[PDB]
Amino acid sequence: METITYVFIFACIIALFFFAIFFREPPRIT
Amino acid sequence: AELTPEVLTVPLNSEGKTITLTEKQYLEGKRLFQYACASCHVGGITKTNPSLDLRTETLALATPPRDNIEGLVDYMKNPTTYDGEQEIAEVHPSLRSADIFPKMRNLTEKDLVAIAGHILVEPKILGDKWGGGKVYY
Amino acid sequence: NPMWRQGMFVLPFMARLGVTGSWSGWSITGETGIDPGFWSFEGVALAHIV
Amino acid sequence: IPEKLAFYDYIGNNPAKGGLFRTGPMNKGDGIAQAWKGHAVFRNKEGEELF
Amino acid sequence: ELVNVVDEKLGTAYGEKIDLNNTNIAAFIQYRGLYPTLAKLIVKNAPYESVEDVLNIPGLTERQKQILRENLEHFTVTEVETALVEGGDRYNNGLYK
Amino acid sequence: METLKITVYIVVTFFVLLFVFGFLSGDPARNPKRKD
Amino acid sequence: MEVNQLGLIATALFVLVPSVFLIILYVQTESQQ
Amino acid sequence: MEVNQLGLIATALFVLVPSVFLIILYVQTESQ
Amino acid sequence: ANLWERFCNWVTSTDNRLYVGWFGVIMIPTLLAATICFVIAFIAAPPVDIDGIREPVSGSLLYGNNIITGAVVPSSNAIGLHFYPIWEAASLDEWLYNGGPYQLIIFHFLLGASCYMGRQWELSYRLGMRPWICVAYSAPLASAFAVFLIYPIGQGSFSDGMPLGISGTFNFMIVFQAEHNILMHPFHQLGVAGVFGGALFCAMHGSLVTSSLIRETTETESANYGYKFGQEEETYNIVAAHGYFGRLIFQYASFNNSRSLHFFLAAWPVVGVWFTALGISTMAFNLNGFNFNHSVIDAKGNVINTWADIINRANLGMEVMHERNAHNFPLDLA
Amino acid sequence: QTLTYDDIVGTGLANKCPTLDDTARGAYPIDSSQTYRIARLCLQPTTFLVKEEPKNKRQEAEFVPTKLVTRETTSLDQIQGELKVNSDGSLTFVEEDGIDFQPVTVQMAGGERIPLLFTVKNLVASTQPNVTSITTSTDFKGEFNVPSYRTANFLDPKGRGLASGYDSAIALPQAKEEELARANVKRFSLTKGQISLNVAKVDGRTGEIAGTFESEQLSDDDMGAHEPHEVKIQGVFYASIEPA
Ligand SMILES: CCCCCCCCCCCCCCCCCC(=O)OC[C@H](CO[C@@H]1O[C@H](CO[C@H]2O[C@H](CO)[C@H](O)[C@H](O)[C@H]2O)[C@H](O)[C@H](O)[C@H]1O)OC(=O)CCCCCCCCCCCCCCCCC
Ligand code: CLA
Ligand code: CLA
Ligand SMILES: CC(C)=CCC/C(C)=C/CC/C(C)=C\CC/C(C)=C/CC/C(C)=C/CC/C(C)=C/CC/C(C)=C/CC/C(C)=C\CC/C(C)=C/CC1=CC(=O)C(C)=C(C)C1=O
Ligand code: HEC
Ligand SMILES: CC1=C(/C=C/C(C)=C/C=C/C(C)=C/C=C/C=C(C)/C=C/C=C(C)/C=C/C2=C(C)CCCC2(C)C)C(C)(C)CCC1
Ligand code: OEY
Ligand SMILES: [Cl-]
Ligand SMILES: [Cl-]
Repeated sequence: METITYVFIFACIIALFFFAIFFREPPRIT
Repeated sequence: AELTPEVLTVPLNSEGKTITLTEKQYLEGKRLFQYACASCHVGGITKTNPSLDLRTETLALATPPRDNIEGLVDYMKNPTTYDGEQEIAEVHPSLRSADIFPKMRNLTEKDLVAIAGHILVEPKILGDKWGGGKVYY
Repeated sequence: NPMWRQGMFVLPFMARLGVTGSWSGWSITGETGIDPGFWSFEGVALAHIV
Repeated sequence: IPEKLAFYDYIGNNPAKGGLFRTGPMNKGDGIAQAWKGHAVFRNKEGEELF
Repeated sequence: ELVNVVDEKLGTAYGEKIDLNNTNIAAFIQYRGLYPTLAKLIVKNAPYESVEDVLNIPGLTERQKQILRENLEHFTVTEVETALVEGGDRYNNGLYK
Repeated sequence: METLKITVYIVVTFFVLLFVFGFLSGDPARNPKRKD
Repeated sequence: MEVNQLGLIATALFVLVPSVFLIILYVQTESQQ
Repeated sequence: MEVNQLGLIATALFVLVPSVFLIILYVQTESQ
Repeated sequence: ANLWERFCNWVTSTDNRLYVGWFGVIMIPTLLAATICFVIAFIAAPPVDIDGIREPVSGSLLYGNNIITGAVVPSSNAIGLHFYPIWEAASLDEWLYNGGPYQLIIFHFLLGASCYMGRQWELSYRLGMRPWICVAYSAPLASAFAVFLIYPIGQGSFSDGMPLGISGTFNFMIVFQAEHNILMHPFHQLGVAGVFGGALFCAMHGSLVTSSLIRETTETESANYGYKFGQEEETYNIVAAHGYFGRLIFQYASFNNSRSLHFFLAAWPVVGVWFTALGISTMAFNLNGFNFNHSVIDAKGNVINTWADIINRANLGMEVMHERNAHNFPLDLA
Repeated sequence: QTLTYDDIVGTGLANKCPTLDDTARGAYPIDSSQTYRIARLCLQPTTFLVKEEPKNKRQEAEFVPTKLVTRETTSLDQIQGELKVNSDGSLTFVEEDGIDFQPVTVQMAGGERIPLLFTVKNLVASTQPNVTSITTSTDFKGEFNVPSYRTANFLDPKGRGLASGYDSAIALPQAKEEELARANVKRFSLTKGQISLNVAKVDGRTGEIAGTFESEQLSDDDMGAHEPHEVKIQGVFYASIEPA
């Protein structure tokens, strides 16, 4: 169960990476 | 504490005669010892055969006894194994082998005494550290 | 101690259609020192992840 | 010697012997004390007491 | 019923004298005339049934027999301990300074 | 193993040549200001 | 491994409670504009 | 009692996950 | 319109969400190879005989590690500096035992990281920027080359490059101290100065700008909404920041030129960390930190200890215990 | 004509024993009087088999095959010893010295690493009586010693050893030590193994011989920590004979 927990968290971070890059608030000029 | 004549006083020979070194001789021998000897004998150990050290009690049990100026000066001329059984001038620096050990070439007779004096004095100053190894660094 | 005593649920569906051995050299028939190639239990699992 | 006083003279009740993530009661570590075993005296082959 | 044989060996004469059957070769430096030559020989020809067997080492010169007699009281023999003699450990037991 | 080795030599060579010929292809000129 | 059993529940809550709080505030923010 | 200690995490998530779902939908409703 | 030209335009296009570029063509496959092998090895690699003494060290989660103790273990000392690709092993089982994954991961990462630096130059050119961001990054990059390549080269073995794990990192830095006395090495001292100073100036600069933000908002809203992305006017008063910090110390020790100030921010930790990378890189050839062991003695010649000697007692404890079954002779010369 | 180091280095040939011409079907005769030594005995293993543990009572487990993971480090070589002529004409070989051990770890199916000290230490190997010639049907049989895989200075990962190291589990200071005696108290095993050497090729001019060997011995017990496995080693050998 510890192994599954560690990897689960690591997997959530990678998913978060995906959304923070491709699904970001797009910066808009002025 | 200081470098007093009683510490600078070491056995000359096995008879039991003594010689008192000067501070000069002591520092002369220390320097000469770093030049010709410390590469293997730093701190009174023997890096290439750690089973043999330069402690006074080890030298005392060498054959022939080496805890005195005469024995040590002799060893620097014609080194033997610890039991005296074979001459090892071919693998230990010595005046006998100064041709293959070039650092021994400019050693005079009084240099040998300064070196033997240093070896005998340093244990009186440093104690177990001399020949004790890293445990006592 | 066969698979069905250990609560294996998907292991037998792989076995059913031909996947019998592991990259670590065992097969569920008990035969040791087997080389299943890619389509071991491991590679079947890998391929579903990919 | 009352056991209670002997139990104070034991490093397992020293508060400076724990760990941040070693959780729970002290009893979960060395256990539940049951009895003082007695005061141990060491001697060598010459009968000197040793500490 | 699980003992450390080396600790058990320290409770024997091995803990107090040079064991001619077990002790590393560097111990023969504690007494004069013994190292390296006689020590080389005692070790190579171990093991001994009694201390006095070392006098029957072939090739010994009368001077050598004299040093061994001088030092018999510093030797013992106990049973060979596999753990102290395997691995060439009687010639180098991993201890330097 | 020998098949793995060939495959990697091939894959690596391919990428290294893309790299070499990509920069040989007039890289100085791909900027937003002055092209030559 | 002989591992602290409550580590699991502790980890899950540690992740879940703070995360859920942020999502609640994000979604009700988007529903305003 | 020698209970199933995975019961605690099952019960906890049984409650938290769907409750959170509801709370999230409700709060974003009240904010429009 | 030609096929190669359309490929070249897509590689160098400033319109991809992530820039590729020619450096990208090499970076992407190598960083993916290194990343994927890393992830699998960290979770599932069996134990590795790092020191070549048939004493395998378990590094992965499924072999009884946690996030803090786990690592991809360096390859075997039996291999030394020899190249050990998969196809040189009789099997993956042999390659795993001897630590093949480490080599694969480090060589691909160092390649891909090197191209990462190149990519930073490249996009800077396509966008009409000045070019030297990549120079800033050479400092971290240099640091990674030192612990994964240069130190192994000088010491003769990848078994002595830095493990890829949290506790393995600490192992590496303890053993370094024992063998090189890095703390007493000036280039490491300049690294600390570059890192401490960098964190200090980071905090300083962030607190000075933050202190001098111009009121653009109400109490009930983040001040951050007082800046709109791409506005042309500056968002703080630098003369006010200068006036406060100049008085905090004295006028002429404060910057009023924002270009000088931002260049100073860049140079201090970059240079400090170059030096610390150089520290690892030169200690790789055993030019070690200052040695003042027994430098102080008295009129008789007793040793009078200093803090250097205490440090040496600690270094000694590290020395005699590290890799406790791997030394058969009295000097640990590499 | 022979090879030099620089021809061999890095090929793996260094781990291979010398071979005899497939033409070498001769005989090497034994002067009951004159004496003989073996100047080089070389043993190259090719196959490593481990006995399984069959859980039940009457199944007797198989010898299963294993993958070597320690590479081309397996061969014994430069072995030498007396070769004696006995009263009844049997020959006995007495090992004296040589590189007569190699640590090996093979891997079983499922991932278990099995280490062993492949050795012929202290080998004594005899033939049938009334030999009078070594031929392509001579068989040597004998037994040897298998010391502990680690020697007495070896420290386990918590610093515990036999001739060195801690005598307890210092990280569990107030734990009950009875559970841990097997792991705290190291033991130096010393077992015997058996070997068959089958001569199949014989150069009557040069005194070289070669053939096949099968050896049985125990694996590593980790200084008492766990029970050993039985191992069977098959390979090929090469020896050279000289009048002493
Ligand atoms: C983010 C967006 C980016 C883009 C996305 C890209 C998506 C693609 C993602 C790739 C995902 C990669 C997944 C990891 C692959 C590693 C699998 C492996 O290594 O698995 C490989 C398997 C594993 O092999 C087995 O591996 C085992 C390893 O055991 C180990 O593993 C066991 C199982 O866990 C136990 O742990 C055991 O104890 C332990 O020792 C044994 O050694 C077996 O004998 C051995 O066969 O091998 C096989 O048969 C494989 C076939 C090899 C046969 C030989 C032919 C050579 C073929 C060359 C390969 C070509 C590669 C493709 C490139 C082509 C380009 C055009
Ligand atoms: C001052 C507060 C306080 C103190 C001193 C204690 C002390 C104690 N309690 Mg009690 N307890 C408290 C509050 C406190 N409790 C509260 C508020 C609760 C309700 C949750 C409880 C519930 C409780 C139970 C249910 C039990 C105890 C028990 C115990 C004992 C064991 C403690 C232990 O294992 O520590 C463990 C401590 C730690 C592991 C340290 C955790 C701190 C973390 C690491 C900080 C988090 C860092 C954070 C994420 C950083 C991010 C910051 C950054 C991002 C900005 C001890 C006597 C136990 C006992 O033996 O009783 C019989 C027991 O079973 N306590
Ligand atoms: C207060 C105490 C203190 C302080 C402040 C430092 C500070 C430092 N030490 Mg010293 N150290 C100390 C005590 C201290 N140390 C002690 C007590 C010892 C002996 C035990 C040492 C032993 C020691 C050693 C042995 C080493 C250091 C090193 C360093 C540096 C580490 C940071 C670095 O290298 O950045 C450099 C930057 C990097 C390494 C980053 C490279 C990043 C790459 C390029 C990219 C990574 C990508 C990543 C994998 C993926 C991210 C993507 C994301 C999506 C996940 C720094 C100057 C190291 C050094 O000088 O390195 C050269 C080093 O090797 N120290
Ligand atoms: C018995 C008897 C009676 C005895 C007699 C004893 C007696 C009585 C004594 C009494 C003494 C007495 C009465 C008092 C007088 C004593 C006195 C004058 C002593 C001096 C005291 C002293 C120790 C002071 C400490 C000095 C000190 C530590 C300062 C050093 C400053 C320093 C090194 C700072 C680094 C600055 C740096 C390099 C750059 C700036 C940092 C940085 C980049 C910031 C970012 C930044 C900067 C900007 O600038 C702006 C703009 C912006 C935007 C911005 O981002
Ligand atoms: C390494 C190259 C050495 C240098 C340089 C010097 N000595 Fe040495 N010494 C060395 C060894 C290997 C040995 C052991 C020789 C043996 O097999 O017995 C020695 C021994 C000595 C001794 C005898 C110590 C004893 O306990 O009996 C002495 C007194 C000695 N060496 C002195 C000495 C001096 C004065 C040196 C410089 C001139 C010197 N040695 C250099 C190795 C090396
Ligand atoms: C609770 C419960 C239940 C339910 C459950 C469920 C419903 C589950 C699900 C789950 C699931 C559903 C799972 C999933 C998982 C998944 C995964 C795990 C995935 C992964 C993937 C990945 C990792 C990928 C990656 C990648 C990418 C992304 C791209 C490129 C390629 C690659 C491959 C790399 C029931 C009713 C039974 C009852 C009891 C209780
Ligand atoms: O420091 Mn100590 O030195 Ca460089 O090797 Mn010799 O021992 Mn070992 O392998 Mn890693 O570690
Ligand atoms: Cl270590
Ligand atoms: Cl060594």
